[PDB]
Amino acid sequence: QSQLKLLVTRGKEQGYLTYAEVNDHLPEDIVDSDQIEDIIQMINDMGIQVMEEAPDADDTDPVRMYMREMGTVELLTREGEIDIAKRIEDGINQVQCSVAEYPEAITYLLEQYDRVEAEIDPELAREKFAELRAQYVVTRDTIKAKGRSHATAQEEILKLSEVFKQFRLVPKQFDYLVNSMRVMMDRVRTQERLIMKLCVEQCKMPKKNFITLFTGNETSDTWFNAAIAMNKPWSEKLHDVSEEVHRALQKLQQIEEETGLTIEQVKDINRRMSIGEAKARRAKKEMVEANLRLVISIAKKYTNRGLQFLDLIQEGNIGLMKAVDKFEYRRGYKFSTYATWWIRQAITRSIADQARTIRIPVHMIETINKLNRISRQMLQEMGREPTPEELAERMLMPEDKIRKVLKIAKEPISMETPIGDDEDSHLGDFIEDTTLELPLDSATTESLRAATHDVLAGLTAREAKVLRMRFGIDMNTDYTLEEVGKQFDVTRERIRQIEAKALRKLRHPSRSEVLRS
Amino acid sequence: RRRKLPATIILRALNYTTEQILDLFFEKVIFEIRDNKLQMELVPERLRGE
Repeated sequence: QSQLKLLVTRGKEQGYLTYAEVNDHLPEDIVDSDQIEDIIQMINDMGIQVMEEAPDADDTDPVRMYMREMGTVELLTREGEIDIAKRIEDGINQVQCSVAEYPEAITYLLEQYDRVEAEIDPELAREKFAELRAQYVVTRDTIKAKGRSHATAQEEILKLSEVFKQFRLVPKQFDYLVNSMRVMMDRVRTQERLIMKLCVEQCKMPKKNFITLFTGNETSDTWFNAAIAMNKPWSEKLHDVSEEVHRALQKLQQIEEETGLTIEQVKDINRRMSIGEAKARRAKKEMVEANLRLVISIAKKYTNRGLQFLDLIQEGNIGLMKAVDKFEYRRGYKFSTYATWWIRQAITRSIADQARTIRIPVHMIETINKLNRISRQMLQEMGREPTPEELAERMLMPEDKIRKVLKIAKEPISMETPIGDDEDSHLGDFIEDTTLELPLDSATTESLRAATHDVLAGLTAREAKVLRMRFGIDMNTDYTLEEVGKQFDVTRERIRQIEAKALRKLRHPSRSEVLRS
Repeated sequence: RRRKLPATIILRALNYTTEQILDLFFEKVIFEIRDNKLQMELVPERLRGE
């Protein structure tokens, strides 16, 4: 209505395309560098019909749209923070316990320890690992013995779990173990999904019957041969897949032998582990989502230093993302400051490198800043400009090092910089190419080849080849006196004699003489 | 030099009510309702070109 009627009625056709008119007759926030192109594209060019394509199409900012979703406060207090942190520790605990349930993780740690000792107190390592191995070998015997039908034996199992929970593993170790267990489970569900895909679809067996039958043993062929001998219409198709299912069952039983666990319970522990992971991850995400303010607040001071606002607050977000990981609620220290340090370090370890086009080490940046901070006083504590010699004297470094330091400063200048302000000048247009050779020089080089190729003609074979091979021309790889002296019988001096005699021949011709210059 | 706005918004920005704004540009005309009728403060000079 308003925009359409005003634009159309007024622009008929505004004669000189009076831009500075209707742009003020538009709502919303003005002075944008976005809506500008949407008006200079409609007025002319595709006249008439374009003025009908405009309305039909008419029928913004990163940071402002970031503060938008950031608007969702969900702020926390000491009670809130401690609560979330508690859920984190609970999740992590359940995961680690779920890992403790996995015996192959313990035996693998044992095996890798024996690898470590085969090449942090060494005796202390031999101490704790001995405790683990001791509790392991005592729990292992209570398995096949079956004494105390997994009642008191389970007590020794959980005690072994506690012993395993006494070890403080490295992040890489835990991740490797957990990933290994998930890969093991991937093979398990691979065989299970294989059996299901083969029996249900290929053999036309309803999913109801498969869940009713397979869910039992899942390993022994007792369910398979009972499914075939069921005399059902979908039982006769099982014969065409007997070997496949057998292979899957045998492999799954192999997994039972690998993990040494009941196949009807590995899903349980892996499930609970997944539960713990999701809980801890969720809690930590809530943490980082909560302390979002701190990042932008402190990143404001680091603004304008070879890196935009978004990059700064982003490095601060990942810095905060790292701070939340290493923190516990059972600590007198709050999160507001502990996270702040990690954020400052995160952004300051980003502005240092990924700022200028050319590389630079941290110590260089620190030395540069220090030089500036020192230099800002010498011209203010005296009255004249800070001389480079005296400025270097007030420092540990000599002077020439500072000279080399200033040769690394600045981006530096870009080619697209105006200079003479002609029509129109560009700094990159005055930069001459030097890697190319003059056509004159190239012509002289070609004429030089022909000249030399014509000079070696007035020589003898046992002299032309000599000079040619010695200095290496028209044959790439040049040889020495020995490699030519062997191919020409007489060695060294003799071949040098002729090599000198050839040089004697070239004391009259003027071609190479003038080619010298 | 930006987008246009009604020149009465700056007056309000200077703490001027609508009634005060009207009493800064235009001359007021008072009417009285007495004896069940309508009277008017007639000014002869204002009746030019009407």
